[PDB]
This record gives sequence, C-alpha cells and structure tokens, in this order.
Amino acid sequence: SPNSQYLKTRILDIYTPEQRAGIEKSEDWRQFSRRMDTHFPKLMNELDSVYGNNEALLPMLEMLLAQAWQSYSQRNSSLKDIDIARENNPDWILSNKQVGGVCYVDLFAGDLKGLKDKIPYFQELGLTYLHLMPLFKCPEGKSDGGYAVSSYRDVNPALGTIGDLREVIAALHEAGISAVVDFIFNHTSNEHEWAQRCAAGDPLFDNFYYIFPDRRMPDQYDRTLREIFPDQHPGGFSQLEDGRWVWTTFNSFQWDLNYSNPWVFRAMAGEMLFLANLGVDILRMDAVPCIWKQMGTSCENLPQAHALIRAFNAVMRIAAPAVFFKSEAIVHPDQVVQYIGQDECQIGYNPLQMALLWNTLATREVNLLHQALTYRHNLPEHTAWVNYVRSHDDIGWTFADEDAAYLGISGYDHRQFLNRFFVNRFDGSFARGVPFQYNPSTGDCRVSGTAAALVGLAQDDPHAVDRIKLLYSIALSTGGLPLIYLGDEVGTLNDDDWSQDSNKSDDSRWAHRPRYNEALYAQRNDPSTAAGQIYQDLRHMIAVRQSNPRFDGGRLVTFNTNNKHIIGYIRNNALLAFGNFSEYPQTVTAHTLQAMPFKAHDLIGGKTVSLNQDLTLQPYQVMWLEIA
Repeated sequence: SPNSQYLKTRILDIYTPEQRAGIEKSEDWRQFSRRMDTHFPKLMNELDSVYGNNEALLPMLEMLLAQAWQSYSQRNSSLKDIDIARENNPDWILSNKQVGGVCYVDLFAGDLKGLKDKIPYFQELGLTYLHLMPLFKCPEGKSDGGYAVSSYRDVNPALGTIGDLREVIAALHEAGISAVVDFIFNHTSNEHEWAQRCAAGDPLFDNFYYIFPDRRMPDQYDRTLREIFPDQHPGGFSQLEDGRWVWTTFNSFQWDLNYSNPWVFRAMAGEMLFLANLGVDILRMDAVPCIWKQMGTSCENLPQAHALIRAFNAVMRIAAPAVFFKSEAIVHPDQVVQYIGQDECQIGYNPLQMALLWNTLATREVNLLHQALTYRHNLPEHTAWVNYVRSHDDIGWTFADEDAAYLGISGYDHRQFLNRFFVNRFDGSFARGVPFQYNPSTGDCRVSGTAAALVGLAQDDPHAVDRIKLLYSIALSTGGLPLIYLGDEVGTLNDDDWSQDSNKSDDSRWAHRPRYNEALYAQRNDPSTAAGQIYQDLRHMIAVRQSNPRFDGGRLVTFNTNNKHIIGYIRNNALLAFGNFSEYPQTVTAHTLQAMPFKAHDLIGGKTVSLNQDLTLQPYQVMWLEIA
C-alpha cells in the first residue's frame, strides 16, 4: 500500500516546476498536506478492507485525492474557517445550544426564495440546524418525494436555481443556522444519466448498478431480503423493459448503486465534495445499511458498508473538515448504533427512542422506553443521537424483540396492537393514523400521520396538546440533537387530499406531508388556540434547553420512579426529568424521592416543588427539576 507522502508528490505532478513551488508554500496546501498525513491512513485501510488487491483501487484513489485537492483549493475561505473551528471542536454537535428543524422547501415555503423569507421565523423558533428535503432534479410524478435523484447537480426547477440554494445556505449561516441536506448515495433514479448509460452498455458505466440476465440470482438474493416497499414490488429486484433484472431495494425507479465497483465510490465522493463546497454542514446519509450486498445475507449492515462510510468520513476530514454525517439506519437497535462513531457518522437518527415515545403513549407504560434509555442511550465520545418525534416517513416499530422478551412482551403481538391502535382500529384509541406498507406475508405494517393526528388533535382530544409537549420534552432533554418536524409546533393535521391524488395515493406517507398551514401559523401567539398552546410550550422548552447548561452533552442516567406510567432520568447529575404517560394523575412517592433535595425548581411550570412528600403529576405532565 502507498503512503500519504508518496501520493502527495503525484498530486503535485499536474503543476510545472515554477507553479509547483508556489503550491507547496501556500496555506491551502500545507493544511491539506497536514490533514492528509493525519487522515489518509484511515482512508487507505478502510478502502483496502473492501476492495483489497483490486486493480482499480490505486488509480481510483489517486484520482479521488487529486479531486480532493482541487475541491479544497476551490473551497471558500469562510468554509475553511468553519473547517478549522469544528476540527478543534468535535463536540459542537453535543451542545444543548443545538435544536434542529426539518421541512420540504415547496410544501413549507413554495420555493427557495420563499424558504429564505422564512429564515427570520426559524430564528424566532430558535433553530440552529435546518434539514431541507431533497432539492435536486427528479422524475416528474412519482419520485419517492425527491429520493429518486435524476441529477445531483441540477436543482429541482420548481424550487429554484443553484444560485438560489447558495443564497439560502449563506442566509442560514448568517442567521447562525447549519445547513443540512440529503446525501442520497445508495441509489439513483432510473432516469439518471449513469443508470441509462450503464443499462445501454456504455463501458464507462460498466458495473455501476446490479443488473442480472434473469431471475436466477435475484431469487437467490430474495431468500434473505427484507421488503421495504412490498406494495410496489416483491423482494429486492425490478424488471427492465428488455427483460433483465436490476437491484431496486426501494421503488422500481430507484436503482441501487454498485459499491463493489471502486469507481462508484469515487463518483459519489465527487458528489460529496460538490455538496461540501456549497457550504453544507451536515450530510444526511440516506439508507446507510444498504450500500453492500452479499449472497445469503440481508444485504444490510454488512462490515463493508460500515468501512465505506468510514472511508467517506476520512475524505471529509481531508478536504472539508466542517462536513459532518447524519446516519439514517432504520434497523434493529444493535445495528443502528454501529453507524455512530467519530470516524463514521458523528450523529445518527434515534428511531428506537422515537418509536418507543409512541409505544408509551399507546400502552401508558414506560417499561420499553425506560429499558432503552437505560441500556441504549449513551454513546461513544464525540457522537450524538438525533432525537425526533416525527419525520417525513412512516413510523416503524423498530424495538428489539430480544429486549421486549426480557420484559415478557412478544414483539410480534405487540406490533399487531400498536398498528391497530395508531390507525384507529382499537377500542378507545385517540390516534388517527393511516396504514403504510402492510405486508401480508410478514404481518408487518407501519404507520403514517402527523404528530397532532396521532395524539388526537383532529377530534379535539383535550389531552392532545399535552401529549405533543410530553413527546417533544423527551427529545429535547434526553441528550442529543433534537429535531422538530416543522409544522408540529402549531399542531398541523394530516393532508386529507393525498389519498385521491394519483401521484400520491399509493404512498400514505403523504398524509403526514401537508403544506404550510397559514391559519395555524397566524394563531401561534394566541394562547387560547391549540396552535398557540403547542407553540408556546415548545418554544419555552427550546428556550430552557438552549440556556441551561444542565442539558449539555448526550449522556443520561435513568431514574427508577416506581410508577409504571412515569419516565424518569437525570442529566449531568443536576436535572431530574419526570414525564407522566398516563391520562390520569400519577404519583412518585416521598419514599422514592428520599435521596433528592428537599426543594427543587421546576423549569416547565416555573414553580418550586417539594420532594420530601408525594409528587403527583397531572395527566401528561412533564417536570424538569433542578437538583443541583
């Protein structure tokens, strides 16, 4: 294997001797050179573990490093300052100062210029982080809401231009907001140039995707493949018009990229550098589990998939140190946590906490949540969860069957109940959700619907507003970077138009993808409306989280409340949080509270609380008690 020093001399070979001497003394070069020395051994090792003695590895690698140099040389100085800042501040992601939001540009604000106009509102709300949903060119009509990319460079013209995007990013930065975008690196749309050319047999795009002559290997693979959109097609494969079969983990119009081809890595790394130089702070690594395939396995979470991501990480450490990764792994909790690492994805979605928030509202019993917060919350240094309540996607019940078994819960039966409950097919349910991808062969089903629809706000359940506050309180205080699905903060309901729209009707996720509700946002400063109650409560919790250092970091220790309905945990040995998941008053006893200080201030209600006597929480009440 070649070394950093050797490879740097060859990067410099593009320059004439005179030009070369100038480059070698430049500040950009010395920074690049230093970072090469620190981070290149990781890159080489990770790529070696995947590609081994592959003839194309060394030529690919030199090509990639030449690009890395050109990209960093072109990188704006403002971004270079952030590179240095985060390089020396790895835990910026763990600060209680951070509160994130997510929205679709078109649904929330029409276009990119419109989103820019909404930035003062994001400041009002206190956001330091904004995820904008897929922005780039996609086929018309069905495109998995932008997740089938036809071009990584051309902005969706209904959103605006690449120029509008730069303005947006610069304005976010000016407002002290990090820009967060999707890195859709597992698959492209079938109308992407690479896809067309690969299928047409253009030798330049040989082995860019997984194309088979017939069903022989697909049938073999499908033996161990989990079905993601079983409504759309069975197994992992779709048929071309010429009779061949292609790997399509998601929709038929999403073709999986072939990472067993090193040229695919290089291609996507080039795309990553492009996004980096737009000033993107965090890349959402879409569908991380799927980037490696192997016969007889689930083709998810394979070691090579982890290595490739660690290789991408090293490319950023070299050529755009500011750029951090957010892992999307909606999988078994044992698998979820493995993507999270300083050298892998510094942050990642926390589906376990999210799913269990909803579970607990349904069952009124904190057992599963308590278990998760006890044994699966704490993370390695310099990493953090992204804690969320809702997202653009359905809710999956991705808790561990093995964990549930310890509690005498059958995962299968439990998911049956949760699915019935949240789609309003269980007696007395407050939830108004919609099924998503019910799979007759497995009994699996997921749930669509907005946070407000799922807590009972559509029918004016008098408990709805408090339920929203409770769920968000937990995402805001457990430790990690909290993410608000924008619209939730004013109690936005389902889009009921989705089901009769032929572009959307086979995808119930559109139920929870409504447009900016003008009427609700106009009500946000009125405490007699649901919109205003929700907004005020959330804004207060955000204000508390950001100003109070007791929320800092990602670590917690759970507190045994001795009440099956009340969750308890401690932050920094100074903040004691209680959340009542029962719709009735629930008590933490004086006996349970003996070790606590006599009095403690509650940050939620703003009152002093007596802890040397029984503590009764009202239905869905949250308390944030300063115990030190």
